[PDB]
Amino acid sequence: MSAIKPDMKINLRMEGNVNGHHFVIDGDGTGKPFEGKQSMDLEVKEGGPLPFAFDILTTAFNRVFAEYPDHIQDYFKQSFPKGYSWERSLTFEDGGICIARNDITMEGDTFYNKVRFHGVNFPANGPVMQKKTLKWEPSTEKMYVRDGVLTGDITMALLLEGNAHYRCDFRTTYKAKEKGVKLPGYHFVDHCIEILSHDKDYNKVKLYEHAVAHSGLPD
Amino acid sequence: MSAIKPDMKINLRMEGNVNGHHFVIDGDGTGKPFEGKQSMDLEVKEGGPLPFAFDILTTAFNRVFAEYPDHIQDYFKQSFPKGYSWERSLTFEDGGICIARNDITMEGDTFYNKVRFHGVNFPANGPVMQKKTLKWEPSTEKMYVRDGVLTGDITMALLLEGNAHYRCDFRTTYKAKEKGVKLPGYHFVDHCIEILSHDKDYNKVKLYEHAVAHSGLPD
Amino acid sequence: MSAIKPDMKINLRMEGNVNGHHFVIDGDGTGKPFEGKQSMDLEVKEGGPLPFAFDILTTAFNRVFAEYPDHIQDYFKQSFPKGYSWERSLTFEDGGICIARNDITMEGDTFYNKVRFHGVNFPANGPVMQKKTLKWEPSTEKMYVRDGVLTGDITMALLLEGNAHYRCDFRTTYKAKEKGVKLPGYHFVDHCIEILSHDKDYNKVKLYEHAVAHSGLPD
Amino acid sequence: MSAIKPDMKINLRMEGNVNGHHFVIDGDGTGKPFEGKQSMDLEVKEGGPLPFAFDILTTAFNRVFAEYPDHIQDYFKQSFPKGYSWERSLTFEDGGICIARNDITMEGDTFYNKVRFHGVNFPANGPVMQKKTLKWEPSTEKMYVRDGVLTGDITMALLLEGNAHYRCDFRTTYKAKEKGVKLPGYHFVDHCIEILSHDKDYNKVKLYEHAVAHSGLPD
Repeated sequence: MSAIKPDMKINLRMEGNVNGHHFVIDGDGTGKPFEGKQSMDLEVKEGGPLPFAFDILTTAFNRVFAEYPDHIQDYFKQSFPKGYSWERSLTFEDGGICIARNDITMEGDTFYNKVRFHGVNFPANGPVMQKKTLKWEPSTEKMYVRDGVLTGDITMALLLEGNAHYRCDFRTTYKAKEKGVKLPGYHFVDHCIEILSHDKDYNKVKLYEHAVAHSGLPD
Repeated sequence: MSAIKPDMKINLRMEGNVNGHHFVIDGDGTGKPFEGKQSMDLEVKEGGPLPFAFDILTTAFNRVFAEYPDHIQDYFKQSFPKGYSWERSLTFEDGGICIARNDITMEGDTFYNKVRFHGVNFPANGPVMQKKTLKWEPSTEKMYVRDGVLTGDITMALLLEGNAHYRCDFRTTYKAKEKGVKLPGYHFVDHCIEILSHDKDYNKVKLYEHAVAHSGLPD
Repeated sequence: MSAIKPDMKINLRMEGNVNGHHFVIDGDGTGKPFEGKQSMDLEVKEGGPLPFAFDILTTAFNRVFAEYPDHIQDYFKQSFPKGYSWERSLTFEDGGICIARNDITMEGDTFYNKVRFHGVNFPANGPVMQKKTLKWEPSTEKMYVRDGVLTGDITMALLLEGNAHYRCDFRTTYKAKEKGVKLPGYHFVDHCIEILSHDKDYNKVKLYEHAVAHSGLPD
Repeated sequence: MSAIKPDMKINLRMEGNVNGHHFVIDGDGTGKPFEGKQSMDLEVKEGGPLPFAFDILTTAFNRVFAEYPDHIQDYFKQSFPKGYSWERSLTFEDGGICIARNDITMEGDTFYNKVRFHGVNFPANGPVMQKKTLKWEPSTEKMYVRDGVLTGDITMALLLEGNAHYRCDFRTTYKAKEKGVKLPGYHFVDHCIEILSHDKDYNKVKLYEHAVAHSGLPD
């Protein structure tokens, strides 16, 4: 390594607006980048209790925390100490659309995250505004280059009650602050994000993520 | 009318971020709500010169300015004095996605607009980041009710340098502040938006829009 | 006109498969191309009674029948005597997707139509498989050139029972058989298609369409 | 297993039309359902030489051939001896859209496949009509139930000459012929399909696929 330590701290601040509802959320966590694991304690500072499903926000709360094999270029760890930023569009199957971005920096053993999240057109009686989501199912992000920019497309899904699912398509564009960072070839990153615990109105949430990069079958 | 006068003034302020670029734009205009015509002078206050096509922002700079026939319920004019707000998603064909919102209020003979505009995933060499757009073509917005909310869907297109077109799909949701405003039936609203004048880097722009509601064929 | 007559006959045969159900439908009608009006009597020869809403098929049952103004190039009437063909994708909001095609020829005062229609992934309890549709709302097709081919994109909507709408996005590509047919500029074509009458299971249906091309506002 | 043997034979016949081009392709192959592996020799009977990229057709040439772990319900193997059928929509990022379906039956140790493939709106200068595809990248299909039907959504990509990728979204619906077959819970199926060899104009092609079901991270 050198720039990134086996054990890193995580500082985050999110501000956003969904369907006209404003909110500010603080995060404090720790993680093991080389093992692709991280945990974070979230505290809603303004706008709580959120009138929408907390789950839509969780992936906004850093691909640095992903276990990359030696045969696959790790664009994220190679982006530090300078850092990088990402933008994302979350297209839900019922018309709800969100965009999010995060500017990631590093100071010592801590990653700093300036996050913004905006969402519109969620149906009033949909699972998001009615808070009927249970969790995101694990996923496999497809990483590839588009017009010189590392891009990740994902078939995501939120589990609802009675074993039904609510689909969302993700497209994330990753850009290192520093020019010249070597781009990886087409690959994958498996993810599993989960809310380990939370209070009744999700004003306090403990989040966790495990991610591993790979080259898919047959390797 | 009653609450809305034949000649209204327009005050507007937009704050946004497209592809990581922050910006603030002020607007000052006038319009004839009953004739579906309005004009406005825009001035970039922060973030100038914008590194993207000014055209993506223009429709963000009020359906009250649309000529509604007596046989079609005018949800927008009926939303005042209290006012209304809208949310929109602009999905471009090359992956770029924007979401915008406008909270509209009225004090005297002036409409006030609190607008926000966010855009992500625009390709570096796409027409937006390369400023190769010329104008939005006229359009026809399809207005209908979805889950109790007035919704407008549009097949939009930007004429590009070179004579080709760049498609964008619009979905706007409109919500009156006052509960109980009668919802209209399925109808249409023709639009024509144009930048009348502008300086080199569009730090100063004069915008115009003409809109008329109708019931399509055969009527 | 010269090639196309004010009064034309229409012969058509459609073969298709929706959600695994095969069918063949024959049609005979008449229309006035220069007035953009046509009518046709349809009869299900094989596959009756259809297990899905007949409405999804109706637009598959010729833009020659559209009233074009002198200032807009009429790509369709100019395609005969040789004729033309079109392909179309109908993407419904619930995942249902259909593609269709029509190879159009002419002999004397009659247009012949070789139509094919295929639909997949319609939810078992959706409005299509449950036959809960009432009609297509009138529309405005946006005509433009894409990669050298005349294309028509449309925000279509099926009015459903219960005062709700079911959206479908249309993309039709039109290609003249003979080279040198001048391509028109960006324009619109208003449409209004309706099933005038039908028997209980829609084995026999009378269809009608009125269409007018135009330049949109302010012209 | 019982109904399905460790070694099975595959008999297939595809009939289709892409951008107006008709074709008939026969297939003969073998595979090991429990190992999730299969191979097949294809031969174009009518329509050769195909004017479009052969790669768009390959996934149309049976999830029975997928290694399913004991902890995940195998809807496919439990569908025999009666069999099952599937429908698929392939939405390419440039507007090209294809639908396909396969009715799969079994007699002895041989699977019989009645396949149909139709495609429309492929741009003349797109990679499909210009035959610039190299291969499909490996993928991970997300399996879940929508309206009582097993559904698979996939973020697919074709590697193109020149190192870039061309995206396509897959949605396949799977339906057992026999009522009752237990529906699985949300899961995944990794895929890797490759053309092992082919002659000049792809009139003869040797295809191969490897697939393995799994529960994602952390398991």
